[PDB]
Amino acid sequence: KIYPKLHQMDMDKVSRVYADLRRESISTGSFPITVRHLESILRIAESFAKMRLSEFVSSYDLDRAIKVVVDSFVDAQKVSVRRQLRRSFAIYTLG
Amino acid sequence: SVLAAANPIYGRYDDLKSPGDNIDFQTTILSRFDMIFIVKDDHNEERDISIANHVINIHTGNANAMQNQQEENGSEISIEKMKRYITYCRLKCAPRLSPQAAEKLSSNFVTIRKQLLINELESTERSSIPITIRQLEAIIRITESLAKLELSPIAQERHVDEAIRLFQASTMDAASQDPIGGTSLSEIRRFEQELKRRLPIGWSTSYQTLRREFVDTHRFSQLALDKALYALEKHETIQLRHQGQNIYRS
Amino acid sequence: IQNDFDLNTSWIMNDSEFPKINNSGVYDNVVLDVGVDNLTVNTILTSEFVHDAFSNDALNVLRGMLKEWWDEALKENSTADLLVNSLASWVQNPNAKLFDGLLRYHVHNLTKKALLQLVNEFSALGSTIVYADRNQILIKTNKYSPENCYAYSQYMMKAVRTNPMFSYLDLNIKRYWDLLIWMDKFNFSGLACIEIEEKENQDYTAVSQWQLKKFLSPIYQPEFEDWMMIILDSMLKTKQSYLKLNSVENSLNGFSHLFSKPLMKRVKKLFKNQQEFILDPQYEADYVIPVLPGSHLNVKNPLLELVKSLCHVMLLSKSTILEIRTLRKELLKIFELREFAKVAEFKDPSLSLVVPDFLCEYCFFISDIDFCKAAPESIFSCVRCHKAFNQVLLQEHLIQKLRSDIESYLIQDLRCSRCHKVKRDYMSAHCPCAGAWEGTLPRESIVQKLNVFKQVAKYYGFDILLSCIADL
Amino acid sequence: RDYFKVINASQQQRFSYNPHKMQFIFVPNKKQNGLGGIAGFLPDIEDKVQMFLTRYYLTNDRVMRNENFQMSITPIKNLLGRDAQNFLLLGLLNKNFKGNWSLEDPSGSVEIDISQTIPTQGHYYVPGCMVLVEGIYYSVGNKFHVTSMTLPPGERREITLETIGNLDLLGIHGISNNNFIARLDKDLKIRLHLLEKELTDHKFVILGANLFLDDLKIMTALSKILQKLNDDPPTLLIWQGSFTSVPVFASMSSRNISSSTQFKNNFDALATLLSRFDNLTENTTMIFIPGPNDLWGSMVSLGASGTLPQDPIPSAFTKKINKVCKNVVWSSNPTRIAYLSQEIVIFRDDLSGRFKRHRLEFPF
Ligand SMILES: [Zn+2]
Ligand SMILES: [Zn+2]
Repeated sequence: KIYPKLHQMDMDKVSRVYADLRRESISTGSFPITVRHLESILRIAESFAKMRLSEFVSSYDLDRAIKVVVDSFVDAQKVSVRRQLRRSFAIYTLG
Repeated sequence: SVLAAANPIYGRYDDLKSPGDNIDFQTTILSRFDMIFIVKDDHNEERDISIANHVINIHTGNANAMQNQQEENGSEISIEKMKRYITYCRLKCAPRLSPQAAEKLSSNFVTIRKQLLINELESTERSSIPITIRQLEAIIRITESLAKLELSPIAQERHVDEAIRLFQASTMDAASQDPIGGTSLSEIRRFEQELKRRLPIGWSTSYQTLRREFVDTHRFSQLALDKALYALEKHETIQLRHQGQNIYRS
Repeated sequence: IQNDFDLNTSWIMNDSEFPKINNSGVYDNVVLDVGVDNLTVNTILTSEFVHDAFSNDALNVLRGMLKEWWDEALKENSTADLLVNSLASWVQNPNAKLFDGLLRYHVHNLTKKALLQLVNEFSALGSTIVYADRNQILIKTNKYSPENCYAYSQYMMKAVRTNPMFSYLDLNIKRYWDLLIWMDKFNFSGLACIEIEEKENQDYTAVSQWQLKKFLSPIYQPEFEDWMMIILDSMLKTKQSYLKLNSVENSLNGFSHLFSKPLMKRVKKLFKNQQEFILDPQYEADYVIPVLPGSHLNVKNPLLELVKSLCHVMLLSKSTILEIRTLRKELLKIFELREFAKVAEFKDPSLSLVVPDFLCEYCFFISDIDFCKAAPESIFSCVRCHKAFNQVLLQEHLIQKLRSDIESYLIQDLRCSRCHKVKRDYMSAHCPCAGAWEGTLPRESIVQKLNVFKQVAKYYGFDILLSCIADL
Repeated sequence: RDYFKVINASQQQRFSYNPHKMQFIFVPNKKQNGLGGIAGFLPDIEDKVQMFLTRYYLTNDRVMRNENFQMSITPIKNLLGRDAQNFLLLGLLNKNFKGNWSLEDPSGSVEIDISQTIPTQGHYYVPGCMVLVEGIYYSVGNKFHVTSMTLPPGERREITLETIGNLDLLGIHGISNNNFIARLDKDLKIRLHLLEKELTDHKFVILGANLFLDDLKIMTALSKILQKLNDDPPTLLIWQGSFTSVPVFASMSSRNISSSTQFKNNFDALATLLSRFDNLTENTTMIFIPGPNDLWGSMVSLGASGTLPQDPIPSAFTKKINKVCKNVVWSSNPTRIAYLSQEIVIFRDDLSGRFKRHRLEFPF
């Protein structure tokens, strides 16, 4: 029954995060990031909205989704750069 | 008509790898095709910002409005009207060439054939994307299809130039892209020492004088130009300005 | 042949800009403010195929001339000293006979190379370059107390002087910085001591030079200065506490905890008062946005720019970024805005228009001058001597700069779109590959430059420059 | 006299050209339809791309209209596949990036050969000029072995006009615009016959170049000329050449008179010298033409050659001549005046040395 809707979300935060993920990545490492992951972030946000039986996506759900995606990306690198990337990406998921 | 989508070996194109072993299609099958487009991914963060904004807006919450205005200001037409227009044009028109267009086509074909021979002679292996008479027929058909858009009985230079531009794009993107594939390099080090030794930062020399001196020595003309444009491509401390005469060292 | 126009010559006359280095940030370490003198003479004395080369025979001749000049000036000769002082002004000035642009370009290039070599030498030991210029160099010292940098600074100066390349440099130390908040030449604040003394605690005087404060509403500038003083005092207190205890540095970590709640309450009161008294007719005097040459930002709510500046000055720490971001988000929650909105992004409220190498005959002193960012009572007077400049010379040099800009734009080259190769055909539709030509110099840049020329000519009384523009 | 005008290069009407239709096309003036509040005089990027195309198009049309040529020329690019055959071509003769002489065409470019070239004497073969080339192509390299070079011929005013009727390019009776095109030939003979009478009374006199307003000898000579010219004032008096013997630029001395102030002072004396010649001032109009090293050019070129469409003398430095004399006009370096049936172009610069120094050499 529940179909969430997506209106009041930050355009610039998500766009800048996608730009940052396009940076580093293949330009420094090997994991591929494409436009599919932006839609994945949106889908995870909609799923988190679904879990509350809510018809509209709030900001906290977007924060949870972006935290999950950033953590999953950063926790799959070498041990030489993991701490550096962890402190580099800490500005998007302050909470 | 066949519209085919395919992926190269190893996923991404891997430009550092030779173009010969990134595509597994034989020469015969590629000849029948006449528009080969290699779409590569790139990162500069401005196109990335634009694409992110485009997708974020195209989420159904907003696009459902904006596209409507495209049908209200007359900037675009609906799909069914386009279908009617294409079937009408297919039924009615069938354009034809002109002698000036034929001469331009012949000259362009000879030029591209000679450039292909030059690239093959430098590379010393057979090109993975061939150029044959089928490509000339292809360019002719592209010109005729372009003339067919406006229901013009006769095809002229205005369509031929755009067709030649499209073929140049689809050729320089795939066939003639990095033909070198990355005397050997012993001279390469030997040259690069001489420029640093004899040409300091901020000064410049004429192209003709450097070419003259290095053809006078063992370097010769062919070796100089390739790494000249390579060091320009490196762009760390070599800049071109004022046509092809001022070799500025940045 | 010299009367004929040529591309290389026209490029070598008008490339007179001197680059500089500026690394923003907050430093809890001691910083040495030094000055370099007689750089050009040292550069001259120290150190076929290439067509832009100046005749080395004349260069060696003048080097020997200057060497005997220096030797004679050493042995009690006022005339030789004065002539050596005027040598640089002779080199720059084209009105003097026997002038050549190639020699001037060669000298300038050698001076730039010497300056970068000096920077490299200063970077060999433990040091950090904060700012660099032809006249001023700021160097970060690894130590923490100014009293412990006496022999350190003296030994560094001695080692620099003893080097054969820098034998003729004169180095003077002006100020010692206990704690610095550096973001730009015209925008810094910190605590400084003139010269460290013995057995006595040094006299510390705080300075606050912020041209950014001039772009605020006449009612929020007292708040700006008060809060800046408060935060600087808090930073001093926390650094002193950390030092007394013994990319992270616990000298500053944890300084915003002292004033966060009072700042929040003050921002709430300011917002309420602005909401109540913004549309009143008699209270509209203090909310009028000032206009100053080089300004290009059109803004509505002054409190937003007040808090944006108060947060951007904080954001220079580069080590306590998370705390500053949390405080910024909390401040933005007072407004009905969000963290990553465009309206909540700080920019530079002023443009830049710099005239390079303005000469003071009373000093033979060479420095740039910024017509937009620099405050008055300094455009019209020399930096060292307090002698008034001649105004028609300033206006004439501005006209020269504008005309040179127009010519440089008109003489630009064309670059392809997809590949960045240069156009090598006198006439062709487009690149052999896909893509159309574009110019190296965009139109919007020169349009904005002409706009800032209009603003500058309107702020001061410059009739000749106005007539110069009107003739176009 | 009336019914004549003097126009500069800034206000000249803009007419483009199109090869495929072979007509001149009016272009709207950016001054009239555009705003121009801040910066409207800056040309856009593609103008430098199209300028050589337009020049080549006009030259090719002029060549094709010739009586002799009805033999046919061939494009450069069509020379790729054939050899051992003679051809006729024309294009920009210049130097390539390598350092050899080449011919450029809207289609392509080739390399030239000069070792056995016999020219048509009486022509200054300078790089950058269109030349008709005859020779044999060889595919061993890319060498076009030339046997003769000749500049394209010319045409007269009447035949040039009649192809476009009698267009009002320098239109004094009427002007054209984007909406429509105009023409007129009925009043031309009337104006010709009007010119045939009272033409001796309507005399105009021109002086030499580089007249300096600083030395005493030139002022004495000018006074001697003016005392002779006062009794019989001409119609148009044209002052041409550089009015200051030293180029004006930045002044680095604050102890003596600045260059701009001295330049202003040089014209204030002319206002005094015109006070004793009220007949010439009252009955004759003044024309001033900038030279190589006036205020605007020498400001950046420092007395050397530079941009050709020079701005007129600035109004801030001629605030007394316009009040002393009732008719003074400042024009650009190229200026156009339109009489009743005559059009005049004045072009002040050096040509002999420019053509002599850069003359291309022919082995013999
Ligand atoms: Zn001074
Ligand atoms: Zn290109």
